[PDB]
Amino acid sequence: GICFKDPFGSTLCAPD
Repeated sequence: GICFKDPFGSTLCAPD
């Protein structure tokens, strides 16, 4: 359920 953003600008979300 948690989402983490990278410094490069990539949008990725976790399974939590």
